Amino acid sequence: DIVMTQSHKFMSTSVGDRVSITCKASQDVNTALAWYQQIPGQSPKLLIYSASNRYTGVPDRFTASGSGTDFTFTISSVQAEDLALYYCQQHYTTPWTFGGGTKLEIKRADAAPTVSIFPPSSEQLTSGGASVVCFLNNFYPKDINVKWAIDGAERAGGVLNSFTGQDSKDSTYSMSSTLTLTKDEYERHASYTCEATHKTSTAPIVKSFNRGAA
Amino acid sequence: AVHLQGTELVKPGASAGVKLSCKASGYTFTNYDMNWVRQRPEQGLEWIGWIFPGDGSTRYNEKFKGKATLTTDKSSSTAYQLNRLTSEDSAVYFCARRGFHGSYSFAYWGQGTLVTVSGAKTTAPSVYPLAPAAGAAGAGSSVTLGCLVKGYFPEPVTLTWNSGSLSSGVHTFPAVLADLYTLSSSVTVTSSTWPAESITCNVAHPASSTKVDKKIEPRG
Repeated sequence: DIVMTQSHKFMSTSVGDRVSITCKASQDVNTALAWYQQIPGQSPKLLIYSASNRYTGVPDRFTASGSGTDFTFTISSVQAEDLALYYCQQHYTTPWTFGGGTKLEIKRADAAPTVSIFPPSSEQLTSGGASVVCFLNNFYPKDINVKWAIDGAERAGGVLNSFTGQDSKDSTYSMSSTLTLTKDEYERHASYTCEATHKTSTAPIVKSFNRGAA
Repeated sequence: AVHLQGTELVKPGASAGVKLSCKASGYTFTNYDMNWVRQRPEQGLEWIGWIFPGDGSTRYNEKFKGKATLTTDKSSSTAYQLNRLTSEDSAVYFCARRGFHGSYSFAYWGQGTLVTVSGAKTTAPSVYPLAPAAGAAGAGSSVTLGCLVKGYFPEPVTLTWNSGSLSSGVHTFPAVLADLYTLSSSVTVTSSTWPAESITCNVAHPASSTKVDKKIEPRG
């Protein structure tokens, strides 16, 4: 199996600027390579066929080059609607393999996340459930590390994370982290901490609370 | 006007298989081979195999050995995707065809068919109000409230704040599996406006015909 590698899951760019996504085939697939673009909830769109040919209807801003083992997709001047996923795919020898994709994102001013932590509601506790929710909103860059601490020790079991793609309006990211325990275990601990590590502060952002303590 | 119409999404149980459909149109169906591609959130796009309606039958990807034995049928110009075992096969499946004669690149794609494998049955969500500890209203000029929705199936649920009148400063996150889809939403307003001016999350779950409007109140 040939392996298409797109070393950059994400690439920061700006509207009106030039950007180049790279692809590296594990083997010489000659010129049998295609580039696709994909927007959320839609199917891929062919942009480049046979290494460096624009498909019909594909605007002059899109270009591709390479032939052999290294290929590169380029956008002369990025437009708002170009901030999507771009996939690499070799069709030299079966099985056809796709690269892992590269998502172009808008670069903006660094923004610290606003962190909020929430204890389990009384209604959930009555059902025998205990979820501690932590919101980390409107931050940039997307690079962030969320850790949960229970009575001091880090907890990795029972954590479910969810996040939104870059906002189309303020170019930030947001995330939700939920620690879900049973009421039994929740009541056997006292200290619950949500800890956010982001480049915007030397010290990680920390939010906590003590069971039964205001 | 080449067009590939895929089938609506389906929710098979962790055990059986499902035959997907793709209705080609706008071109002589038998002149091009049909391809199928899989797309999971963590593994990206993976080619499954092709089929010649003129009949050259198939050729599958090593990885989709017998779990994917394609099939087609002329006189209707539709291609089918069997899906055998099914359990980790939860994802979106695409129907793909090439453009020019000499380039295996896929110029034409179907809208995709979502497939979710789960043993769970339709289940209404529990909705839990998230308010800052000890009521109050934070310690700054802004306060964040929340709504936790969990234990439901299948997707989706719609969530709004104050019947939609509260839309700014809202963050509603993608639901994550776990037996009963669970998702949450946060809303951030001016500290002095809560609990002065009530805030309620409205959660609706079509599948169960259920709705829950949970008001967020100070708590101890």
